[PDB]
Amino acid sequence: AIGKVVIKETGEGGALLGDAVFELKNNTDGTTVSQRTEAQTGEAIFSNIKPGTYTLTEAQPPVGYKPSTKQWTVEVEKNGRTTVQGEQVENREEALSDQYPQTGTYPDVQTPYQIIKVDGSEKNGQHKALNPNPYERVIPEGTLSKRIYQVNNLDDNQYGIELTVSGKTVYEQKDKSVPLDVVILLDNSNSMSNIRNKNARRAERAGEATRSLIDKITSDSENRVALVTYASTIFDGTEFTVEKGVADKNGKRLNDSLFWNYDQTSFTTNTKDYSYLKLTNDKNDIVELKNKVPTEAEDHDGNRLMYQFGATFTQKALMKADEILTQQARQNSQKVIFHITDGVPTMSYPINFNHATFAPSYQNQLNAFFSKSPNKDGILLSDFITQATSGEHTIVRGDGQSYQMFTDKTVYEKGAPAAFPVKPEKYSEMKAAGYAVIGDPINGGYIWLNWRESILAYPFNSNTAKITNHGDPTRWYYNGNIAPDGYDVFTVGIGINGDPGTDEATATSFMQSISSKPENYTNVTDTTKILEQLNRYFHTIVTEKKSIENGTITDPMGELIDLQLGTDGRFDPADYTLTANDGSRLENGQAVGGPQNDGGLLKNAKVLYDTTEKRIRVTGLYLGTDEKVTLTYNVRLNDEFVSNKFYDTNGRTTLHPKEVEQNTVRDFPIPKIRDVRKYPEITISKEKKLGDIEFIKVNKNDKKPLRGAVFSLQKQHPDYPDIYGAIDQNGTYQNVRTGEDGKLTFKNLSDGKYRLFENSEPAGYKPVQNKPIVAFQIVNGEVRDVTSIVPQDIPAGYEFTNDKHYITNEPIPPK
Ligand SMILES: [Ca+2]
Ligand SMILES: [Ca+2]
Ligand SMILES: [Mg+2]
Repeated sequence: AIGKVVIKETGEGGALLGDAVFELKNNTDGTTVSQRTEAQTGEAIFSNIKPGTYTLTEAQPPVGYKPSTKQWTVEVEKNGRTTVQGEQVENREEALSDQYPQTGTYPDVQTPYQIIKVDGSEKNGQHKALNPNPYERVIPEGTLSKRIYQVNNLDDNQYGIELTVSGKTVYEQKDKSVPLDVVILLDNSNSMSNIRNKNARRAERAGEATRSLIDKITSDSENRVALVTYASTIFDGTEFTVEKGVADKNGKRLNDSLFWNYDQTSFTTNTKDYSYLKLTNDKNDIVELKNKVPTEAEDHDGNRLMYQFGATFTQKALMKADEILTQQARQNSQKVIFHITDGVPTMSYPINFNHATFAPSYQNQLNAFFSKSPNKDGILLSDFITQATSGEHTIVRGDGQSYQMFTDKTVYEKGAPAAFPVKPEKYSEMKAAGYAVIGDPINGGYIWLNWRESILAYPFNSNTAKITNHGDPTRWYYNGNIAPDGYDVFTVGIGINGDPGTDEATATSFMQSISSKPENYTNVTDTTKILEQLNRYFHTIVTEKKSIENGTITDPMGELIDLQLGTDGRFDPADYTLTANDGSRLENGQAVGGPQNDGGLLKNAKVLYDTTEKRIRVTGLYLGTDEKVTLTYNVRLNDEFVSNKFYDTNGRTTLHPKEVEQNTVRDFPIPKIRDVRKYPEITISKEKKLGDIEFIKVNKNDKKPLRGAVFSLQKQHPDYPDIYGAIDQNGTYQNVRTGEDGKLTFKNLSDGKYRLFENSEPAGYKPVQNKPIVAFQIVNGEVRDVTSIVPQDIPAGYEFTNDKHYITNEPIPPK
C-alpha cells in the first residue's frame, strides 16, 4: 500500500510532454492499473503500490512521438521501497505525513507520558523526531532521563541520545518507626559578626551549615524542625528591653559609654525575627524557616542600638528548646537539640533566694533546691525567677560583661579604681540629678564607678553560698529541667576559649555539661568545618544509605535503530561518553578525575555493548543526592525503515537502582525517529516519429506490378505555399525507378505537404511525362488526406484497395 513510481517524458531538445499513457501490472496476480501523464506537472504518477514485482509499459506515447520498445521491471519491497530494475533514475524528495503519536506508556506502573516534536528535526513543515515530555522522570531513588539532545545529520537520520540518572541520600534512624523532632539553637551574639575574629565569617558559615543540616533532617518528610536564634534574648521579632551601664557608689545608674548619654541606661526595640518557633515538616514552612536563618550578626560597635541586644543568654535559649519539645514534640519521636554557639553565658536568670529575716542560710536554701531536682544535681525552673511584671531586664543577671559575677563592686582602670570624669560644664547638672559627684563647678570632678547590682555575685554579702558566674546557674538549670528528659543534645562551639571572664578548660567543662554527654560537645576552630561537625553528630543518630547502589542501566537499541560504532564497526570509547557532575569521566575506558582524582562517581562504572542483543549496559552506579551521571551516544535510523513510520530509539530502557534488588526496575521514557522514503522518477527521452507511405505502380487492367516507372516526391516549400520542390539537395526520392515489385517506398518523412509526380511511364504504357499523381500530408508523423491530383485525361490514376495505395498505368492498346 506504499510503493510509488513517477514517469516523465521529454522531446523537442528537452521540453516536457503531455498525454502519455502507462500501465502497471502485477506479475503474480495479473491485475492492472493504468495512469496518464498529468497536465500541469507533466508527470505520470503511480501511488499506493503493494509489495511485489511489476511490469511497466507505455500503452500510448504522446502525439508526434515514437512508441517505446522498452518494458520496465518495478519491484516494491515489503517496506514500500520502490526500485525500477537496471535503470538510471532521479530519487525525488517526498513530503512527510502529518501523523504523530501523542503519548508513550511507562511499562513499570502503566502511566501515559506526552511526546513532543524535537527542534532541529523540522523538514518542510513536518518533524522527523519526538522526545518525551518531560524527558526527566522523578522516581523514588532520584531522577532519570532520556532524550534526543541533538540532531547530528537530519537528512541522514543521525541523532545524539542522552540518558541521565541522579540519586538520593536516605538517612534512617536506628529505629524506623521513630521519626525525629529537632530544635536548632543558634547563637547570633555580636562576636558572630562575619568580619570579626580576623574575618572568620562566623555568622555566615554557621547559617549556611544550619540551612544544610535542615535539608538533611527534613529530607525524610516525617522529621520535624524548629529554629531558635538567640543573643541577649530570643530573636523572634517581639519588642524587648535590655539594661546597660554602671552605677555610682549609692547605686544610681549611669551609662559610661561614649556612644550614649549618661542617662541612657536601657534600650528598647523589636529584635530581628530569626526564629521559627514551631516544629514543622511542611515544605513551604521549611523554606520560610531556612530564610529566617541569619547569615549576619551586628557588625558595628556599641554606637548601634542593636549591639545592645547581642550578649549570650544561653539559659533562655535552652529554655525555649525545652518548651518547644515539651509542648510540640510527638510522643513517639526521638527529640534532639543541635546548639551552635561561639561563647559561654554572660547572662542568666537568678535563683530565687529568700531574703526574709528568719530565712535559712543561703547554702541550706540552695541544698533544698538541689534536693527537688530529679538527679539531686540541679535546680527546677520554678526555683529561678524568670518573669517579672516590671520586665525581664529588671530581674535578669548579667548584661554581656563577663561569665563572672563580680565579688568586688569596684570598676578598675589602669590598675586603680575608675571614675567617670565630669567636666566643669556638667558638674551642676550631674550633681542635681543626684550622682555622687566629687569636685566643684570650677574644676569639674568625677564619679567613682561600681558595677551595677545585677552584674555582681548574689547574695553579695552572703557568708555561705554565693553565685559567682553565669555557668553554674545555667548548668544547674540544665541538670534540673533538660537532662531528665532523655533528649539528644549536641553542642558545636565556634572558637570557644572562655572570653569574656573565664578560661578554655572551664568553658569546655561548661559546654559539655549542657550537652547530653561530654562527647556531644565539640569545639570547632576552623569555621569552614561547622557543617562537618553537625553532620558527624547527625550521623550518630542516623545511618546514611544511597538509593543507587551498584545500579545498572539497560538500554537495548529499538528495531531498525543502529548504534553508531563509527568506521571500525566496534564499540569503543570513541562511540560514547560517560561523565558525572563531580567532574569525573570515562577516558579511554578508564575512570579518571573527580575532586579526589580517583575516578569519583565513575570509579566502578563500565559501559558495555552486547552485539547480539544490540544493547548498551551501564554497570556500577553509586549515587546519592546531587550525584548525577550522563551517558551520550549516537544512533541512526536503519536503511530498511518504513516511510513515515515512527520508530522508538530504544527497546525497554531500565534502571535497576540496586543489583541487590533485581525486581526493582524503573523505566526511562523513549524518543522516536522517522524518515520518508524517496521515490524513483524515470525520465524518458522520446523520438519524434516520422512518416512513411508506400505505393505500388501497376497495370490499370490486371493490377500487376510494373518495373521501370520513374517518380519524384516533392515537398511544399516552408515559406511559399504554391511551390513544391525537391526534399533536400542530395538526391532524395528524386527519379526513383520501380523494380519488379512495382514499389515506391517513402520513409523518414518530415511533417508537411507532399506531391508525388510520375516522371515517366514504363515501356509499354501510355506516356505520362512529369505529371502530378498523388497529394498527401504528414502530420505528427502520420499520413493524412491522401488524394489524387492526376490532371483530367492523363492515363495515370490513384486507387486505395485492400489497405494498399496503388498507382495505375494504362497499357498502350492494340494499334
Ligand atoms: Ca524539661
Ligand atoms: Ca568505534
Ligand atoms: Mg558570642
